[PDB]
Amino acid sequence: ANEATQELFQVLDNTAIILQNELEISYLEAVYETGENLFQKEVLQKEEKQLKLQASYESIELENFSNEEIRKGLQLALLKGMKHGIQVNHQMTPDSIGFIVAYLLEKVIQKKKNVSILDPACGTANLLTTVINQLELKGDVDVHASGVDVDDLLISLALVGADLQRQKMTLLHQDGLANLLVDPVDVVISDLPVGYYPDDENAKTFELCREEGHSFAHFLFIEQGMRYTKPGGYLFFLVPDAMFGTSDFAKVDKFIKKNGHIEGIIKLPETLFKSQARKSILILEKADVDVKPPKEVLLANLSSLTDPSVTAPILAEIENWFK
Ligand SMILES: C[S@@+](CC[C@H](N)C(=O)[O-])C[C@H]1O[C@@H](n2cnc3c(N)ncnc32)[C@H](O)[C@@H]1O
Ligand SMILES: [Cl-]
Repeated sequence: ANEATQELFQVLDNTAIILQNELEISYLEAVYETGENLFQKEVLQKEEKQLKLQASYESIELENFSNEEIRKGLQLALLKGMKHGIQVNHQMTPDSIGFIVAYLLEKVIQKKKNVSILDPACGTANLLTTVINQLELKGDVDVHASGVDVDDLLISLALVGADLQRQKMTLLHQDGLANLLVDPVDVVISDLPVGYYPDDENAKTFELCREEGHSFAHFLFIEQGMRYTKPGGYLFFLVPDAMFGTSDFAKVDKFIKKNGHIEGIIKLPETLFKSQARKSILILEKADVDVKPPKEVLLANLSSLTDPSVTAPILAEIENWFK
């Protein structure tokens, strides 16, 4: 599409701008509200224009749009809704990055016909649904995906996006660092929250707990993720590249080595971020009886997404890395 995704976004935008004004809610909260209307084929908040909304919703038939066209349409609305006032930790992962994650999963899953995935801090699930739609694109791989988020609005947006994209996935509204009723997955992916974890009692259940004060949410997510990965499975975390140079990272490094290994660290282009400090993709493998670390960790500086002088030698290496 784009043709189709713009059509959908125009319906979402116009109707959310109405609901934003009538209900006096944020554009982002209006995107959720308009999306349930569209999905369920009702104007859900009638006792609170109604003709105008209905006409806009009936102007499209969603069955005629692909999952990716529906996702890309929501992505435009989410992006609009997160332009100001949203903290970095609540920012959705754009597919400029998600496609890169989907590509990397493609290398590790190889000729598996079933892949299970967990994002334990999933937000809007844009990353997760970008990954799902890419892997299933060929018609051979069945993805079984689970996402967890603690936030009401973001998990609601994950849930309606799943509904609108016609996904069969599991989305949990809870603390992703508490116990998860999720079976161990082939792959963990997450764009990690960075800062303090406020639940100091739950933190105690983790080896990466800090003795004094709040623990780091970003460290505990690495440990939780490894906890819910199958032996020999992989983990892909988006993290600030500055994490690696802190003295505290030595502790996470030591932890990882007791449980697996680092496969690679791929720095992402600056222009993918607002002015967000530059993130990197941390690639981990969980230990097993027939898994060894690479001879050398892949360290790649993907300073451009578009210039092949930069991308070609990096992608050529990644093409063979996991074989
Ligand atoms: C950068 S956002 C993730 C963006 C997401 N990948 C997307 O596509 O929309 C990080 C997420 O971590 C979540 N989070 C923070 N603490 C959490 C916790 N204890 N359990 C589950 N989610 C948590 C936030 O609500 C936030 O959505
Ligand atoms: Cl479909």
